[PDB]
Amino acid sequence: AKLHDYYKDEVVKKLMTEFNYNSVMQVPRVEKITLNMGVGEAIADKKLLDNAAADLAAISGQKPLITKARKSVAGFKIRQGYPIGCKVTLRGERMWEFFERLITIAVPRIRDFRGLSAKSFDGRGNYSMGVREQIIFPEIDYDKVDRVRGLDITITTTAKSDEEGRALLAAFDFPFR
Amino acid sequence: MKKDIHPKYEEITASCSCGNVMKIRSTVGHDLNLDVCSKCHPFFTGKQRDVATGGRVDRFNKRFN
RNA sequence: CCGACUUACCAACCCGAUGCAAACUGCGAAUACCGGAGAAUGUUAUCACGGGAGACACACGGCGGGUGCUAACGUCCGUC
RNA sequence: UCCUCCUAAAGAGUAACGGAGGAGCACGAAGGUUGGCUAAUCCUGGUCGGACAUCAGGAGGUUAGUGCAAUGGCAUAAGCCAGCUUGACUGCGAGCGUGACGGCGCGAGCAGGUGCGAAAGCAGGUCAUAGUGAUCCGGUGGUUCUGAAUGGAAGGGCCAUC
RNA sequence: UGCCUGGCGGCCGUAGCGCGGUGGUCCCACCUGACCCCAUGCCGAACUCAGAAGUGAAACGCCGUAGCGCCGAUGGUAGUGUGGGGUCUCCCCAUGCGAGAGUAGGGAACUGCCAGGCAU
RNA sequence: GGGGCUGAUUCUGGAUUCGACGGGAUUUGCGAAACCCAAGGUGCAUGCCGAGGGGCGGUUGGCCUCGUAAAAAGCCGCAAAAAAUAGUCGC
RNA sequence: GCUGGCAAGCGAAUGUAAAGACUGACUAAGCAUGUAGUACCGAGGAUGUAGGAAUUUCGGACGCGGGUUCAACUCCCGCCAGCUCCACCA
Ligand SMILES: [Mg+2]
Ligand SMILES: [Mg+2]
Ligand SMILES: [Mg+2]
Ligand SMILES: [Mg+2]
Ligand SMILES: [Mg+2]
Ligand SMILES: [Mg+2]
Ligand SMILES: [Mg+2]
Ligand SMILES: [Mg+2]
Ligand SMILES: [Mg+2]
Ligand SMILES: [Mg+2]
Ligand SMILES: [Mg+2]
Ligand SMILES: [Mg+2]
Ligand SMILES: [Mg+2]
Ligand SMILES: [Mg+2]
Ligand SMILES: [Mg+2]
Ligand SMILES: [Mg+2]
Ligand SMILES: [Mg+2]
Ligand SMILES: [Mg+2]
Ligand SMILES: [Mg+2]
Ligand SMILES: [Mg+2]
Ligand SMILES: [Mg+2]
Ligand SMILES: [Mg+2]
Ligand SMILES: [Zn+2]
Repeated sequence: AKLHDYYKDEVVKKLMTEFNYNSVMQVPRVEKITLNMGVGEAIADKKLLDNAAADLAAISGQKPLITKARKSVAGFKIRQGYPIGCKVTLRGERMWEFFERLITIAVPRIRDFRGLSAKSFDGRGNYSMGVREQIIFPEIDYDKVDRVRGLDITITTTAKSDEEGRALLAAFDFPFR
Repeated sequence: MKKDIHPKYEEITASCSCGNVMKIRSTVGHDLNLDVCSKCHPFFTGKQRDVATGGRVDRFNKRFN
């Protein structure tokens, strides 16, 4: 939580005078960070689920929760209860620890990094953005991986509005356009 | 956090090709000794020039007019 | 020609009105039925048991109906 | 043969070769207890991923779901998960409902021994209603019995069951 | 004795939504961090166990708003139990019972226990 | 005017027609219609009445014009009046 | 540049026109419109969704009102079209 303890007071001071706040609790905050290894085409072989649950564990040290379907969409011929993907959610200390790694060490392994989209807000400004590979993270190398799968990161914040969330992220020095 | 089901998560050093060697916490194990990073990427700290009208290099204008 | 444009045409949700439903009810009567209290009246007319039967082919009208053609001195149900 | 809705006239019941659909099962968990939880649909953002999945937020509140056809119910949830277990026990049973009858169903509580819950308490199957067949004749195991002179046995009766 | 707060109930659609802005001396919430003893079929999102740095920002609660949802008269109408009738697939009269919807209007809840914090 | 069997290559609820031909979405270059602009050049136009157009006639009347209106030419019709069409098959 | 004008010449030693005010009718023309930006498109500023690439279903098991479906031509009704039975006694 190095970035947390360093930037909390600074972003509070900035945002209070920017948005005419009147309390410390009114500043937009950070709730959680979520990431799902959406492995869909894995019905034939379950080994893809294990590979996803190992790659996500390597990316963020935890045990990914193997998610189950709840609708059984016939467009892909699936039945509810079958494992589809795995999600990992981080709160507080782990959230901040993964945030600095996704902020600092995210560029070298990715190509054509000309910034990130500024309109990735779900109305309330929760910043769901996706990456197309896993070797982007320093933990995972390319020699030990067989398949290539991405991530569906989502940094869920307490910001009331999309512009407040954007100001939140800009103060956290995230590479927008 | 639960019991020993999750992998080890300790501080691991990381040194780039510039002046920033971080001590963030990661489960990679061996030290990174990585390459160009956010503080030195050409995205906002160098070589902002692109192919936006460079034009063919003219060598014909070296003999006469 | 892009079609200027509406060519007695059709056109998802959303709202504003207008109707229908035995298998629709956010509501909802009279009557029908049970129980509690009270006077008056009725040859106990009420219930239980025993002896003896008869009978299980009904029809019409009034009322609410299915079926039929809201046709039949047609047929099927409930009350008198 | 049995069940759900209407005709069925606001208690019960009520017919037709009337109008509409199902049942001749499944489950040692799909039961019991405790703890916890709340959708269908639609909108926005996001890597393959698409009218469709797996994610984050919002509109909406049962318009979802009940192992099944329909009706009546379910938020304390009867709807969905997790831990322990077999009350899906034995003998009774005040009372009541429904049938001409054989019958069928609800049921507080008692005795013995259990399961869950710290405890108060709950459990005599499954949200309820279809999932079913009298008697005779025989089969299987036990029997506090009967044993045609005696002692057994054969056989019969009794209990469970085919 | 009057202010508001907390807990348990009665009353469960005039008792509920939308809008305006207040509440902290008390109580509640947000929150700090967490090896315990507990917890996530991943994370203190929920249970919790150690507390008061800050805030009433979200909640919670309070005061007015007629934009809604609702409660809804009188009168009238439909229906009908009895008796008596017509032109009888339906209707009339003498009688009592008299709906539903829609008008006039009402309305921004009352109320019982303790448990404290307030002036008295 | 009424019953029974077929409308199944599967009866047993999950065929990529393997392919060409519609349609979707993902990863690439660009053309004010896949872009939003007057700034370098510093010329004589936006629009204002526009003339009837290849051999013939014509399009929102301006894609072609200029001096005070006329030839109109960048497209469309006449027009390209090679569309006469597998293999075998008589003098 | 002819040049008013002098310094360092002449043969062994001689090229040679330029964009900075626009104050104003704010050229004309059909009055207007721009006095260096308008009429003009272009990098003089730029930043965007037509079509070229690879993955999928859609056809074809039908003539069709539906319905159970996550879903089928393959499951249960009714609309037709084929095979077959009866349509008889007074
Ligand atoms: Mg009745
Ligand atoms: Mg008698
Ligand atoms: Mg008798
Ligand atoms: Mg009889
Ligand atoms: Mg008889
Ligand atoms: Mg008779
Ligand atoms: Mg009779
Ligand atoms: Mg009668
Ligand atoms: Mg009649
Ligand atoms: Mg008659
Ligand atoms: Mg007769
Ligand atoms: Mg009845
Ligand atoms: Mg419970
Ligand atoms: Mg115990
Ligand atoms: Mg049931
Ligand atoms: Mg017999
Ligand atoms: Mg003997
Ligand atoms: Mg024996
Ligand atoms: Mg507030
Ligand atoms: Mg009245
Ligand atoms: Mg009324
Ligand atoms: Mg009213
Ligand atoms: Zn670096």
